[PDB]
Amino acid sequence: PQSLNPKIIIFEQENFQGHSHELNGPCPNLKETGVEKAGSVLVQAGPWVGYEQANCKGEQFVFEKGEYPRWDSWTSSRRTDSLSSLRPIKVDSQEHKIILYENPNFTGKKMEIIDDDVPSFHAHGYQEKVSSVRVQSGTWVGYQYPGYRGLQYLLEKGDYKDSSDFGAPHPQVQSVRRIRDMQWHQR
Amino acid sequence: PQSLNPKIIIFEQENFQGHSHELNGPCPNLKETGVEKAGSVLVQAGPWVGYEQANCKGEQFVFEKGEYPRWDSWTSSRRTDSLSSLRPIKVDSQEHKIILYENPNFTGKKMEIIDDDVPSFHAHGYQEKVSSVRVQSGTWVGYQYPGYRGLQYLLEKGDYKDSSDFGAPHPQVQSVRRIRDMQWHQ
Amino acid sequence: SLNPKIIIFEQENFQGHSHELNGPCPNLKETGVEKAGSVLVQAGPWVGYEQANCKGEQFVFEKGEYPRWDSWTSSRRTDSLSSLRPIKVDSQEHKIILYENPNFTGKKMEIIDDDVPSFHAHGYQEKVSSVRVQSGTWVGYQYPGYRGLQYLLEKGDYKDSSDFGAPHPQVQSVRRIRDMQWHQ
Amino acid sequence: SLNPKIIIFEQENFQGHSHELNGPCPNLKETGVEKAGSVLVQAGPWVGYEQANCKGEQFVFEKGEYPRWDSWTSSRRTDSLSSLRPIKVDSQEHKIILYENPNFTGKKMEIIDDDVPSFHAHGYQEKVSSVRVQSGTWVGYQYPGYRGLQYLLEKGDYKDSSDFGAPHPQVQSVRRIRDMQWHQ
Repeated sequence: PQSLNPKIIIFEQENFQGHSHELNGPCPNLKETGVEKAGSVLVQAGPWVGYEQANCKGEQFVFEKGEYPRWDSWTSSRRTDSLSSLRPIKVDSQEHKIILYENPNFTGKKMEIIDDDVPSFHAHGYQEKVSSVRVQSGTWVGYQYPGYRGLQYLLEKGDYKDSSDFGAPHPQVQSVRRIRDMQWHQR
Repeated sequence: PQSLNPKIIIFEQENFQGHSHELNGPCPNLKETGVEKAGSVLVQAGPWVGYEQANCKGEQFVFEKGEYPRWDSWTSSRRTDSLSSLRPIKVDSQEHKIILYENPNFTGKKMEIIDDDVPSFHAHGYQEKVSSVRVQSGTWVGYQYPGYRGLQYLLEKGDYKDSSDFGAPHPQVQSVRRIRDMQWHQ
Repeated sequence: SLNPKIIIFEQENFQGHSHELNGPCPNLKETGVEKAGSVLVQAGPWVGYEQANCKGEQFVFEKGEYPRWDSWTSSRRTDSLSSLRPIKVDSQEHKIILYENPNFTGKKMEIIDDDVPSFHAHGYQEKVSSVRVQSGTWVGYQYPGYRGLQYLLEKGDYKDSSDFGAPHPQVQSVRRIRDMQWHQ
Repeated sequence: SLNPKIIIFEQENFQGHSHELNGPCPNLKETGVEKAGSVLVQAGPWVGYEQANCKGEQFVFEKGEYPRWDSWTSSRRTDSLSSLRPIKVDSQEHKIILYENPNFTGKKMEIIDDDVPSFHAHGYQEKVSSVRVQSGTWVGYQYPGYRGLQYLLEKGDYKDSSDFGAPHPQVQSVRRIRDMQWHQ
């Protein structure tokens, strides 16, 4: 699997100086938990939203992975230099993803494809066989040879534990394209 | 017009001659149709996937809107010219959509945004105040000024029937950008 | 109007005496607006600088309203706006235009950047008798989903479907060749 | 300069005496392979033709394995492959390259067409000392989320952070300017 946690470090002074407080979840008053004023901020896993006042109140500031070495780096209109609450953001991402694997059962070298078509696997990382596919979203056709030639393999949302599962007489797939358009409305 | 059902016609002979059969839903046997051997195919609403053997098993051919005048046109790797079952493909495609409204409670002029950041609402014609916002999907950041300058309003899925709802002192939003990435999991 | 247009005001919220520029201004003292209070951009984008002759802190203005000096300085190192100019944006496409009748007559399809697996799905069910590739490298195919005969279509003009190697004038799909692993 | 290379083999599945090609060959008779059974492309793409001197049915080969005659021709009334040439592809894409050290040296970052709100999120936590803008109009920013000092980056070279107006060599986000409203 993967369970990476949100990870923001708020320092006491500007330029990553003084006492560091690592936070991994929502914090409705940062004064109460130790750090009373936050001088810099380092996001290692976000994004995060800061707010002006405790209890997710007032001016919002959005933190993404990177260094925020002063107060003014996160806040234009400076009602305050302060930062009272924080919470991780939890994004909605409807990006069409397919992930193709070297070995059966979702093992070995992989290639993730997001939204785009791929007329040549060799022109990416991948010169290996393709033995399993996870379609996390979208509708794809895989093909044996590059530029969408040879046998067609329709890949729709689901797991494909072995190459036979998606119709392959052997585990060879060198190009993929996404099916984007339907000419009729569904339920 | 605009179709409410897939539309594929299969012909007995090549170049769209002979007895046609119009399918508008799955067919696990194409012998039933009286078009036992399809010689051509015309997709009017698709896409469709045909199969080599009945009940959707064997070699696959994805047919998209257009003319397929001969058996060869759809099976490059000509192990067979058989075509024994056809079914519509149920195409999964999600978007990320936000809609921002001139006047409170989801009324007045409205600007839809899909997937893309928008650094100038003025450049999308929209010069009006933004009083209410409906976020369908995706995670957005509205700004007061163009080029993602000024006060930030995080706009997540659901409804904001006034501008005070998304933390605005006045109903002014002039740029919006999607947040695409996360580095953490539930 | 084919005109870059930025109006600076002397005061905030678009009050006081306006000076409307329609081209570069390397010193804003030779306007009637010593320091700019607010800015409005009707055609852009523009870039301002903190000191004269496009020197110092840079601020990029896009079409819209900037009702205060701090609405455009992320850094308040300065409020000063001492030079402006329009930004001529470099924006390139790949364009191919296919045509129903020979010699670039009849109903036409303009493709830009994107592959097009079904010509019928775009509203074009006509024959393709001539092609004019303006930029990019494309492959047209007889049938949808890049099926059938291939015709490499490169920059330049194809007055008859025989000039791109078609036996009859049928194309129902195009893709762009995007990547090259060699260089000269 | 990387160099175009395709290998044609005398039999299927990359068996038999192989031949490397590195430029236009108008007749594979002067190939000790008088017919090819398979084809591997390492640097492409290549367009091949049914007859000598680049005539008849066209076939576009991209990087990868083509283990039989039928892997590259859809409608066969010929299995022959009698001429090859590289394709010079025209990719008018918007590209910017940001380097760790001055004069275009150290760990680098290429951005094509798309904006980048967080450099850290692309695994670039290094300083940015020099910048090469091949095509497009870009604004670089000190902080993530198009915040801090703005640096307008247009077509050309920046051998040092000082050149694009940076007091210190920190860039943590880029966006591309796409739209203009003047001289169309």
